[PDB]
Amino acid sequence: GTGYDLSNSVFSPDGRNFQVEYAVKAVENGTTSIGIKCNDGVVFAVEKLITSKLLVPQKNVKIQVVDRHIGCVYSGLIPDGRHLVNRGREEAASFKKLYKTPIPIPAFADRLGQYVQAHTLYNSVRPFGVSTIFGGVDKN
Amino acid sequence: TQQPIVTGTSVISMKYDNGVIIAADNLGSYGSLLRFNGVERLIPVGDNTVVGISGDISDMQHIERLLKDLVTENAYDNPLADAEEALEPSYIFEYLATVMYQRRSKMNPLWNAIIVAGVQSNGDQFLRYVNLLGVTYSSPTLATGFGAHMANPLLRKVVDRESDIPKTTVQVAEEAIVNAMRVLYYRDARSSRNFSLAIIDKNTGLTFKKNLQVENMKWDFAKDIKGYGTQKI
Repeated sequence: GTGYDLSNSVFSPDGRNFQVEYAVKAVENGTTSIGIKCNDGVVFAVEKLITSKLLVPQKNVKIQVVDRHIGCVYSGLIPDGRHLVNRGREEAASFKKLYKTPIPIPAFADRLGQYVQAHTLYNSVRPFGVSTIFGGVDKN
Repeated sequence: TQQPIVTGTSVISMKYDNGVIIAADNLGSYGSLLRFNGVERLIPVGDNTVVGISGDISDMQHIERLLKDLVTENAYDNPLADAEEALEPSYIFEYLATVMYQRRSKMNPLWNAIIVAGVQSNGDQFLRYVNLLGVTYSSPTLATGFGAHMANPLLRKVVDRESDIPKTTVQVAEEAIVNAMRVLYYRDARSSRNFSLAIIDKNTGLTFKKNLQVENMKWDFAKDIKGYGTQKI
């Protein structure tokens, strides 16, 4: 039979989660964005389509800061990216609150990872319609 | 409901013609034991605000961490963070005041007296007080705990009403403050000689002075005082 693709946490007979695969289509459809690691830091850039002269330039900022030392950029469904960055902010506050030091980047990565994965565990949520490129400088 | 354990004594402050001055000594007392000597109780937020805190030090450290967090948060999705949408002293004050009042209302206070000193974006001087009850007030001079008894009367001789503010120079003001710290060191048993002072000036910006010392103390007359009435030698 079929219908494997109608519901989020469902494994298809070949072991795939189709809804996640469809989320990836939403990403591919989005604006292009990149990150480049350099010898002492990271650089993030994004393409911002101008739909009309009417958009105030410089104004609809897309890159987001998490804590003081982390930058995030994403392609796809933008509101999804925001939601993910909100969570990243709570998640980093929590870490700083308890451990005093600002969150290490690999630690931070995993926090976002676990939250995103969480949204492929149940059919009462949809997966995230973004890929996120993010990074920073930490203790090492 | 709690009781303060490690405490900081007075925070004193006044406004002059261009800005505001605020000072506090570097002591953390533990009852009558003068326990800790390296304690900074002036908290600068941005470059236009200094929050000076007395009372319970563990609570001060909590408020410290709240203020770091406010900076982080205001910077989020804000491309005018370091310009028109930076934190004003009035924002920082009204936030703290909110916290302090909600905390007393839950019968679990932050055991502090706080003075927020700064310069607004239109150049106006900001000086307001908030304590553990959530009580707030402004005046051309403001001091906490012991300082309200001994600094205010000295500082009020210099600025005594609003109209005295344009007449007062940073030299005259800082002198008045420095003198008040010496008086407090003479008569407050919970005070230290070492202190920090900060000026927030609409032209010069923020000057933060650390490791000051009460200088120029009169003790000589002590040699002529003997006994407690009839004793001659």
